[PDB]
Amino acid sequence: MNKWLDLILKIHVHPFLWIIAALGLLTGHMKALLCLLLIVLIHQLGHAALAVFFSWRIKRVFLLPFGGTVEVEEHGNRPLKEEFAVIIAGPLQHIWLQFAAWMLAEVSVIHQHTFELFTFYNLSILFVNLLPIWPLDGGKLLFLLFSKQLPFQKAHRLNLKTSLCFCLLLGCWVLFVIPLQISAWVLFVFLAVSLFEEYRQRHYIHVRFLLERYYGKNRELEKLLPLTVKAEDKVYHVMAEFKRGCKHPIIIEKSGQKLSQLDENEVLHAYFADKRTNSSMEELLLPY
Amino acid sequence: MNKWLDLILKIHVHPFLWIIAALGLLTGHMKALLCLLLIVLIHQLGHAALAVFFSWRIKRVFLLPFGGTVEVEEHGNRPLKEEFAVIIAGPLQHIWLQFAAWMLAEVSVIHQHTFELFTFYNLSILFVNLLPIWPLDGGKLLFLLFSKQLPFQKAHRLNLKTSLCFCLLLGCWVLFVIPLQISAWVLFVFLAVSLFEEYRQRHYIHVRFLLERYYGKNRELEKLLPLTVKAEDKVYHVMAEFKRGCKHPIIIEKSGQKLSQLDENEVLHAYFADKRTNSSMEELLLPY
Amino acid sequence: FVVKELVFLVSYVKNNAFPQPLSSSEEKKYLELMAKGDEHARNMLIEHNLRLVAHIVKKFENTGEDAEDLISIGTIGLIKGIESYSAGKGTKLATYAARCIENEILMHLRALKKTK
Amino acid sequence: FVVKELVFLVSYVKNNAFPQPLSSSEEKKYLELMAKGDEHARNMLIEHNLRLVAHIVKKFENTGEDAEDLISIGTIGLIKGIESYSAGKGTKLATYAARCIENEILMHLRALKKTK
Ligand SMILES: CCCCCCCCCCC(CCCCCCCCCC)(CO[C@H]1O[C@@H](CO)[C@H](O[C@@H]2O[C@@H](CO)[C@H](O)[C@@H](O)[C@@H]2O)[C@@H](O)[C@@H]1O)CO[C@H]1O[C@@H](CO)[C@H](O[C@@H]2O[C@@H](CO)[C@H](O)[C@@H](O)[C@@H]2O)[C@@H](O)[C@H]1O
Ligand SMILES: CCCCCCCCCCC(CCCCCCCCCC)(CO[C@H]1O[C@@H](CO)[C@H](O[C@@H]2O[C@@H](CO)[C@H](O)[C@@H](O)[C@@H]2O)[C@@H](O)[C@@H]1O)CO[C@H]1O[C@@H](CO)[C@H](O[C@@H]2O[C@@H](CO)[C@H](O)[C@@H](O)[C@@H]2O)[C@@H](O)[C@H]1O
Ligand SMILES: CCCCCCCCCCCCCCCC(=O)OC[C@H](COP(=O)(O)OCCN)OC(=O)CCCCCCCCCCCCCCC
Repeated sequence: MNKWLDLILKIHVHPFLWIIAALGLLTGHMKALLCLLLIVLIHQLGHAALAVFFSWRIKRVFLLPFGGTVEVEEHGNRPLKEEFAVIIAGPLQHIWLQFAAWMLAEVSVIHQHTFELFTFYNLSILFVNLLPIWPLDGGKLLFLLFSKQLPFQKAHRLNLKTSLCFCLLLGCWVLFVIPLQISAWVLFVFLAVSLFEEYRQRHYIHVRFLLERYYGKNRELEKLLPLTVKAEDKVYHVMAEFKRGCKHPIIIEKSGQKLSQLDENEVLHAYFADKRTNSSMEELLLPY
Repeated sequence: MNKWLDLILKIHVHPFLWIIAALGLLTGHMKALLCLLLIVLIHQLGHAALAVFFSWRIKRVFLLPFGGTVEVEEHGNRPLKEEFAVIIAGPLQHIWLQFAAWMLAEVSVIHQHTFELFTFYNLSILFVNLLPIWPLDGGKLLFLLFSKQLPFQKAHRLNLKTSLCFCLLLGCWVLFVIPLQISAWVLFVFLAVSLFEEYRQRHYIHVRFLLERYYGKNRELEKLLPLTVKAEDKVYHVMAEFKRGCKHPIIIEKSGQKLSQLDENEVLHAYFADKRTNSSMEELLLPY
Repeated sequence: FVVKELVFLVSYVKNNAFPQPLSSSEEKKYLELMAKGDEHARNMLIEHNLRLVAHIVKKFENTGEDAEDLISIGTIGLIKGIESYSAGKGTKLATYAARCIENEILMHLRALKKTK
Repeated sequence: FVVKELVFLVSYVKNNAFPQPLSSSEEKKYLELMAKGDEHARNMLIEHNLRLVAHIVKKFENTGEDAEDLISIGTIGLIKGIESYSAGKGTKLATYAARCIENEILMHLRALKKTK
């Protein structure tokens, strides 16, 4: 009743979008601007509705000249279900839009060609919003699928590599085969810029993940996953294998001999609080 | 040369260019806009890159609605060699663009229409930015040729006179043949405005040249050219006939008979430092 | 037949990594909550000021040092500084955190140099 | 022929006559080199600080004299002001230069009145 009020009064629009909309209204293209604006707005509110329901921390709902964004501040902060319930809510409003359209136009309220154009643009947007490329929407689903069976670093590297190869394939197809189609060049440029920006910060995500892992107190304890490493492995290397939403007991191996199991919280507290880092498991075995 | 990168990231754009792009995006003229922007950007980048080599005070490279502009800071205070080198940075640049277009057409990346369009636009801009007008590279070549055997002030006067005559000829031709094609009219207005500006700034340009000459550092000392003058005029009227990049041993004629030989250094120092800017030249033989 | 009529567009979520700075009023409330005993307040306080780690670490780059150790010591220094910060004196928390992290990285660098 | 379908574009270098005023750091280093002793620093400073002559001459119209002599007096007064500049007076360099230019123009006006 009050939470959504700021979301309503927080819409920002790029000035270039204003210029494009005014010129399109001027030069005939009126039946097309409304359809695209309505589709984009509906999709953005679909993204935001689940985010605000989970009591997330949104910033702004922008409207780029080539799409829309809903900036949030949760990366590696919430479990798989919380992110999935927001990501899937994007490519799930077009279904009810199509259901409304196929009944509104069939009862012959407006016209046929308008329905044809609406369906064309709607389906085109839906199938463009699922390319397995970061960030889009399919790429994040692929990242979630990887993260559930792989260590976080491994998932964040394989997803990055797959997005890179798909981006190069798309760029080759756009530049060398298809005619000009400026809407494809801008897509390629945006994808490359976003991917490079994500690569440039491949390090803070891990530390944010570990920091959030430190301060979980009875956060709905879940499956216990035995983990075993050798004795001379460094502390950072053994901490690198921490998959999301799993508590990992550590078993040390002193070249065939195991001393005792160590709790994950113990090792992580030794990392942060006691500052007993840059050492192997032997140092943590015998304290001060 | 990281100043190249600084300039390329410091490229301003006029607000009207966004409106032009918006008008060209909803109508279908992206190919022409891209070709023209590419040609103009290559021209400007070549000019700026070759200007940085000689360590000039380049301000910024910006794209005004009907072309480009490099804001070179040094006006008439340099040897003509580097000026003539930097001005030819663009007429000697379209050659490799044409070669690249030929190669791309032969490998069949682009079909057999865009190649002709690009060649037509390239060979039109090359022949437009060469007319004997000031500005445009025609003036910055004809004036440099003028300043090789004539005094600087006379060269500038004759250059502006010829530029005005040719601008009037072009305006008459446009009015007689094409009463349309707004591009010609805006080019004519630009030419007239710039001609007025460099007609109004002539005094300061000349004073800058003279002051730079006085604070010389023996920049590639060339042969010495004498100057025979009668002792009945004003000193500002004998310093006017100064050539470019030449030291002049001043020869004075007293009632038709040679009296003494004086270097430019002492007379110019007496004119500036000694404040004898409006007395005479005859008493400079025996200042004390 | 279909190409040259598609409007591609995008609709993504843009997961950022640098939270916005906290206001000048909620800081006192967060500090009081931490004083009475809380941990989510500590998380929110040490996550909002992460850009300082980047700011100082960027300055110390080009010294033949990996980013992993630099960021680890930076976060350790920030948590140490916030763990022992006193508001009685009166000073912007950003300067205190910056001094703490700079001192921590300088100490680590001196220790590493002495090791070699 | 092809004149009907043509586009005219311009790509030229515009040579400014009055360089923009320079900030404190570079003028401070130029004055430091001035103290060391160099004519090129004098040339650069007078070149960068020539706009004041234009302002003074523009506001000193309605006099009935020529322009070349006024510009020469302005620039010689500017040179006299820069060579006599001191950082201990306690005022901006631009104001001191403007005062010197006005003084020189007034001196020329008095000389012309005496001659006439
Ligand atoms: C967040 C909101 C953003 C909204 C943006 C503006 C919204 C308007 C979109 C504008 C736009 C797409 C451009 C998208 C680029 C934007 C990408 C942004 C990137 C930023 C960097 C949609 O325009 C559509 O509007 C429809 C409404 O009428 C019409 O199609 C409907 O379909 C029927 C059913 O099959 C329906 O029955 C019927 O009703 C309609 O016929 C057409 O007008 C068109 O399909 C216009 O595209 C343009 O493409 C080019 C060549 O294709 C065209 O150029 C020229 O065409 C010939 C005629 O001059 C010329 O001979 C030729 O020389 C040249 O080729 C243009 O003419 C125009 O077509
Ligand atoms: C930073 C760079 C900024 C550059 C600006 C834009 C650059 C883009 C050029 C834009 C522009 C030149 C005008 C330049 C004026 C700008 C002056 C700037 C002053 C700023 C203040 C394109 O000119 C060329 O574009 C090419 C694009 O394809 C086309 O050539 C072809 O390309 C290939 C395909 O066939 C082939 O291979 C190739 O063989 C072809 O030749 C042709 O359109 C044309 O040759 C505008 O077109 C102009 O011509 C016609 C339309 O045809 C319009 O006539 C109108 O017709 C009715 C229909 O409305 C109207 O009822 C009527 O009223 C009006 O008569 C004009 O009015 C104007 O629209
Ligand atoms: C910095 C720019 C590169 C150097 C400049 C050299 C001049 C380029 C000459 C090529 C023809 C003119 C192209 C103008 C635009 C155009 O008209 O593109 C029109 C053509 C359309 O092809 P089609 O419809 O005929 O295909 C028919 C299919 N059946 O798309 C292209 O070919 C674009 C590909 C070449 C452009 C250079 C690619 C550079 C790759 C590296 C990127 C580096 C930065 C590039 C910044 C854009």
